[PDB]
Amino acid sequence: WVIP
Amino acid sequence: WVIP
Amino acid sequence: DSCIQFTRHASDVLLNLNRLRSRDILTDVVIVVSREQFRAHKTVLMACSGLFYSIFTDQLKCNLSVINLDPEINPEGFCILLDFMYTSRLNLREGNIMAVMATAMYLQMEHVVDTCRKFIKASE
Amino acid sequence: DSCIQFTRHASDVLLNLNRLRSRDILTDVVIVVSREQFRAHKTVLMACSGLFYSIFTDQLKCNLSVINLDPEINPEGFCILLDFMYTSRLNLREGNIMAVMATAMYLQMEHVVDTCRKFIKASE
Ligand SMILES: N#Cc1c(Cl)ncnc1Nc1ccc2c(c1)CC(=O)N2
Ligand SMILES: N#Cc1c(Cl)ncnc1Nc1ccc2c(c1)CC(=O)N2
Ligand SMILES: [Cl-]
Ligand SMILES: [Cl-]
Ligand SMILES: [Cl-]
Ligand SMILES: [Cl-]
Repeated sequence: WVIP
Repeated sequence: WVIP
Repeated sequence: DSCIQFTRHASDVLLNLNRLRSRDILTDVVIVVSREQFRAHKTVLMACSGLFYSIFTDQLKCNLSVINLDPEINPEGFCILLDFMYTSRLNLREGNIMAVMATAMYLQMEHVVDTCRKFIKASE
Repeated sequence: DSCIQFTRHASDVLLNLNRLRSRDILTDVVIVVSREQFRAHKTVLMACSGLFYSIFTDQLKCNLSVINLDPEINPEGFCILLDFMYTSRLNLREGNIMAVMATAMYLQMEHVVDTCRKFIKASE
């Protein structure tokens, strides 16, 4: 999971 | 396009 | 093999599948979550959810145009997860995390359940 | 928005769509290319091809279960492109490049046409  |  | 790969292909396919959904193009099922209804593509639902994969591979349920979810399922939680299915983006907030996690458990979306557990553990 | 994103989601969706195709699950059209037939999902075809997007948004053609391609289309070229649609992987070889490029032009798959032009220019 990432900060897009 | 890339070499996968 | 000796194939070449187009990096953005999978993302572009998903963007177009979401565009089709927004325009109600070739949607083939309505998911009923208490008073709310959500139109979708069976193949996208199956590709994202263990529960939908089970339902639409069933010899009788594969032909249904309406699927009614358990009355305990929160419509907003379902909406957030349906958006995630079509975009890879999860709108996870303090006010919805419990509903999102419970809905992801029911839908059998392991990676979502995982980030919900991690975000909850960080706040305790 | 304040969304989080699952990097592998789009790739995982496409992998499952290819698994459904391989098992002939919820495929809703057969593409006929001279003596050969290819089962697929209309939504994936539309999401990858300008030609299929046009065909399946047509008020009459959206309901067809069989689509016959132009007799000049090479089945192997179509097969290579159909695999690319479901995988992001293009099996581009000296022996198939002309057929792949002609098929991609017909199907309106601009990125494929682009790499074919580039690979051809490098060999002249
Ligand atoms: N459609 C399809 C499909 C196929 Cl073909 N093969 C394998 N899994 C499929 N889908 C599916 C099954 C289980 C789960 C998910 C998706 C996400 C998750 O957390 N659990
Ligand atoms: N399905 C869908 C779709 C939608 Cl909804 N919006 C916009 N394009 C869509 N698909 C589509 C149209 C034109 C082309 C491609 C795909 C690849 C390419 O080279 N040209
Ligand atoms: Cl029904
Ligand atoms: Cl997931
Ligand atoms: Cl027909
Ligand atoms: Cl393309």
